[PDB]
Formats: sequence, structure tokens, C-alpha cells
Amino acid sequence: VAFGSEDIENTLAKMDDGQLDGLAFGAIQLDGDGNILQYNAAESDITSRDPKQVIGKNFFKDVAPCTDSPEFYGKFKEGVASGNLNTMFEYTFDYQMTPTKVKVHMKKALSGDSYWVFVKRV
Ligand SMILES: *C(=O)/C=C/c1ccc(O)cc1
Repeated sequence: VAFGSEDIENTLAKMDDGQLDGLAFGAIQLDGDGNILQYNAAESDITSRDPKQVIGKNFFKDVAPCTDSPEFYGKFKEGVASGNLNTMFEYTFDYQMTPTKVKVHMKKALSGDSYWVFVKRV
């Protein structure tokens, strides 16, 4: 239930949008190409994005352009390709929002066809 948990993908594997909105950290589920599958309440609180509005949109191309870099998007693609996405790093979100320092945790989902992007303020 906590950010950075070693088995976080197991816990969240069953959750629907409802339980996902209950997390203390931002949670985004993306497919291989980075299209948004799920986007919870906590993430919305940090970025101002309307969940219903971003579902279906491409995270790296349209929603979060500042993440289009080797340091974020680069690693997402490496993980999709290797099949073992799992990395944590510091990042700053600043597109159409006050510059906000966060800690990010990307981790492949158990379904093997989706990927998680977790975020919390620092
Ligand atoms: C940089 O522009 C990041 C923007 C952003 C990150 C995460 C989100 O959920 C929404 C926008």
C-alpha cells in the first residue's frame, strides 16, 4: 500500500479505478506505447489533469512532454523492451502546472502488457 513497495504491482494488479483513487501516491497505468489506461485521483491532485480527460491520450507525446527525455521516457522504453521495468528517480513536472519536484517509480505490471508510473511529491 506504500510508495516504493517491493511487491506494489501485485497489490495493485486487482484494483479498479475506484480502489486506485484510494492510493496515497499518484498512479498511472500505461500500455507499451505510453497511452494512458488508468490515472488516479492522487496524480490528478499533483498535476491538475482531469482523469477522464487524459485516459486514452499519449503520456509522453501530449500529456507530459517534460517527461519526453532519456531520463524518463528513455527508461520506460528500455523497460518495455527488456520486460523488466523497475526504476526510481527524481524528476520535475512543470508543463501547465507549477514546477513540482517528485520521485518517480516505474514498474511493469503483472499482466505483462501494461506498465505503472508511480509518483509522489518530495
Ligand atoms: C512535464 O511536463 C510533466 C507533466 C505531467 C506529468 C505527470 C502527469 O500525470 C501529468 C503531466
